[PDB]
Amino acid sequence: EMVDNLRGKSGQGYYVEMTVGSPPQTLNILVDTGSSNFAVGAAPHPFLHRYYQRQLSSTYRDLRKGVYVPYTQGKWEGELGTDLVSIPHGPQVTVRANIAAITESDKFFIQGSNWEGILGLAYAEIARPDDSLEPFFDSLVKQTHVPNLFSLQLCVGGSMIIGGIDHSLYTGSLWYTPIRREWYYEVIIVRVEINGQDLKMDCKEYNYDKSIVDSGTTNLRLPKKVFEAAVKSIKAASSTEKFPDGFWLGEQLVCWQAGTTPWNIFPVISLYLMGEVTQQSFRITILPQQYLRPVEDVATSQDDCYKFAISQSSTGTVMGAVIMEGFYVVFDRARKRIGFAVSACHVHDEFRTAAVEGPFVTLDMEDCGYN
Ligand SMILES: CCNc1cc(C(=O)N[C@@H](Cc2ccccc2)[C@H](O)CN[C@@H](C)C(=O)NC2CCCCC2)cc(N(c2ccccc2)S(C)(=O)=O)c1
Repeated sequence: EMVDNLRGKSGQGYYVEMTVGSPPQTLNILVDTGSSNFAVGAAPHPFLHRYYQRQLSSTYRDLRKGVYVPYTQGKWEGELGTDLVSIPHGPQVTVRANIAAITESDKFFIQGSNWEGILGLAYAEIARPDDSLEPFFDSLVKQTHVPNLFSLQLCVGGSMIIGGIDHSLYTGSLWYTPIRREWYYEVIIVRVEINGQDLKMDCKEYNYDKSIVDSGTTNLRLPKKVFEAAVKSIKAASSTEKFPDGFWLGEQLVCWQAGTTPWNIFPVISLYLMGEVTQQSFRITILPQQYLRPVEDVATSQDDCYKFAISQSSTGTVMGAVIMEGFYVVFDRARKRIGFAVSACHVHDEFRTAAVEGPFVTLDMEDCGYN
């Protein structure tokens, strides 16, 4: 009943059906591990099919406080309150939770995305206005018996499993990396390889100034230095074809005659994550089918066209949806760790498969955390 409860794509977000208020108002809500506010469109907007009508909910309580939330893409402002919330295809519970009723926004809502709100699944430390606004999942755990864990299989569609791990959603072993600090889902990258060749940087550079696991961001985003080095290595591996600079910056598409995308000219990318034991790690391996994001457009449909879904960041590494796709990712809040396994909807062709493998050991005793 919880399997296949997500819909959406990397480019516009994955969303789960929820209800808010009494009687229940159905809304589609984007699942975002990169923020901590639960918010819903609560006034008309050109891109909203529907919105939260507070006047129709007898259980709504106004908190008499405004809130402003800026993301890397988009921003909104609204009014804080609480109300009853359910998840039809999740655990069969009703919880009273904080809700931001979005009354104005800028470049937040996306035309044709099919979602009307956002579920920030990260910790109170990054909630707005401040950490006294209890996030939804904290409320869910406090008010119900639900174990303090959820998992995401992003495949479009996929699954969010609340309170547990569904073995039918992965194969092989789950490998865990520590949550370094409970704010974002902050992790530590210890090594990066492109087609098995080490980028050969001080590992702190990979985590400058943090590294996060963020289902709400489309791309793998990398600190400038790491991004520049990664692109150089990917260009070199793929040098049998030459692409415009705009492609490498994510500003223009690359297109091939339908069915002829040359996957084998593009390298695999391995991100090594800190293990749960000193100087041990494991790797997750990303295929080009993950980091070249298809852009569906009937107009270009004589071809398959893609955007390069690795991009630069000035706020640290963001392991976005294109990285999470094809892995089963367990947000094990109870044990302050994040587990990765190969997903039942993994990417592969006949030559290569995405992987989660270990253990690996390092001689260098440097702490890779930036601080
Ligand atoms: C899914 C829509 N595509 C997209 C979204 C975001 C993004 O900012 N996602 C936020 C949620 C969201 C979802 C849908 C529409 C708009 C926004 C995430 O919460 C961001 N998480 C972190 C990084 C964050 O900013 N947390 C905030 C939370 C509030 C408190 C303060 C911290 C970034 C980029 N990408 C992008 C686009 C433009 C510029 C930079 C990145 S991309 C193209 O690189 O994937 C692309």
